[PDB]
Amino acid sequence: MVLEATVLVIDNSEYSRNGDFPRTRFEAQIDSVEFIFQAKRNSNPENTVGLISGAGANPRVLSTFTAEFGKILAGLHDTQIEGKLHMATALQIAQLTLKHRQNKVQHQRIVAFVCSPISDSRDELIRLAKTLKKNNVAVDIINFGEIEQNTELLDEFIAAVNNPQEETSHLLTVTPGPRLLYENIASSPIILEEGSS
Amino acid sequence: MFNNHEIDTILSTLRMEADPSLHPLFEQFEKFYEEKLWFQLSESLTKFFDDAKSTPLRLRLYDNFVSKFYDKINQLSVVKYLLASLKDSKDFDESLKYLDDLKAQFQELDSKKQRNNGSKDHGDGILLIDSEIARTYLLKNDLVKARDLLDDLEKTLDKKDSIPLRITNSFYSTNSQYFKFKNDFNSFYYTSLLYLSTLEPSTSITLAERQQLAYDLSISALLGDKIYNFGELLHHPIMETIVNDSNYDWLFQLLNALTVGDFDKFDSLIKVQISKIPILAQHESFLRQKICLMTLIETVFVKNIRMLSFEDISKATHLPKDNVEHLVMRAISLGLLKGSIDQVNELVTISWVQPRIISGDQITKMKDRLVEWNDQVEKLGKKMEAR
Repeated sequence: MVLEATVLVIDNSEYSRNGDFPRTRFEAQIDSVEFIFQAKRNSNPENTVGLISGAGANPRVLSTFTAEFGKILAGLHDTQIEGKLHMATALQIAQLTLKHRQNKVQHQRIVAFVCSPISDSRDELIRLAKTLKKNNVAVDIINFGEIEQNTELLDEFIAAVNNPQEETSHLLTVTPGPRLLYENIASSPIILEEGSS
Repeated sequence: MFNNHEIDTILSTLRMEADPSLHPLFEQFEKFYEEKLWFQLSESLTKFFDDAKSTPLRLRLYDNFVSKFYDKINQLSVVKYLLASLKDSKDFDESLKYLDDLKAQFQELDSKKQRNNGSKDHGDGILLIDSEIARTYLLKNDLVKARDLLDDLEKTLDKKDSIPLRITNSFYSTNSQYFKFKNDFNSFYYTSLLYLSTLEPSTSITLAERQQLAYDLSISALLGDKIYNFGELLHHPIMETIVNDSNYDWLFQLLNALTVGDFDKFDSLIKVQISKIPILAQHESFLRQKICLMTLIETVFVKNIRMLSFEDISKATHLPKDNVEHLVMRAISLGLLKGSIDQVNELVTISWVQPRIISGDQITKMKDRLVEWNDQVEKLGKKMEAR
């Protein structure tokens, strides 16, 4: 629709290598970033997508906002393949990342793919949701594969940041059916209701 | 039981869409052998929390699982088990068959990256099998063929290493068994110190390996004359993790015999089941030579005078003037003291080398000494401003 800044937060933890996708799901997110990159770059004439890995590699940044997909796809193979996922310190990295974008009129949005549930307490997400809500930061949560063995631990994070779909607080639940990876987030209201595909 | 059937199926359901490694017949086989909660072999993350209860003799089925294990998890996960699991079973025959069929960078390396062998968690079989073979002939055959393949492993670690200490502790475990069968307790003492420092953080922190290590730390501390005598024993919690009896009490008698000097303490400090080793016969007088000498140094020290005489040493060591220059010069040549001994005037000059650990007595004393230096410089500094 309009200009926006998209930040993709992947999961490098130990449960990200599971078989939710054929071969290794750790290599599946390579196509997830490519699907969002081709969808957002073709929608607007100027758009950039960032990449932040906060699981097991410490809150580092593989690639920041850029218009080239060469270094983004290459950094996913040599990164840390196993670790512990922490969503409390990972979302704070993308908050300071949005100030480095191209245009200041772009909408602030954070897209995070959560594979396994975090072991940290949910009390930190309460104060974290109120921080992103005051700055009007869109939160996109994709929870898949962790619903079978555990309940969603980010529901309390969404309840505090809860806002109508026209602003922030976008929560998604992917059905564990025999469906392709790029088709799971395609039917979800992510790239839908935009200017062009 | 059904523990491996129910738990691994739920885990494999996430680890693979359609489980290749789930066989209704193989799941019933694990229940027939081991009916307890602790299973000798498992898959996914269950095998990490469950080790072999008694002995892993049923691992023959674990090797067949590797063929269908690739579609679930990469082969990095099965290298830490098998060859390295058979080491706890004290059987080198069944492990040797898989050592030659794999070796390094033949069957293990095609599309797979380098995890730096098997030290911790997942890994490949490149540098681990070379380390297992070094310990295979070390705990079975002589030490001639063990060091020949150990040098290639030592030069590889020095040339290429990683951030964690997981590789060092696995490397120190190889040298720990190498110097144990030898007659040199000085190199074995320093080897066990590096193995103990890396054992506590990770890599089998359980007390099973610490009981066999503490038995070697007691032998290396009493016989080894290299690093102090009892000084290093107080740094690491060695005696705190073991009992005080069954020939573990001799470590406590080391501090009392060196400080006091009673002859009846040394005779009862080690019995004939140990002291029969000729190494202690030469080191019997080398243990008390350092403590009795360093005790007299701090006693005679006032300001500028560390000088000692023969009568002061002859009372502590109970030896004539001939044995005074023999024992002290040996410790001086090792680099512990810069001083010397004058045989004519019966005077012994000693410099300051030993760092003199176990502090806390002089901290309050040296604090006022720094105030004296701070006052002299301040007074002389103000005089240079006016004049």
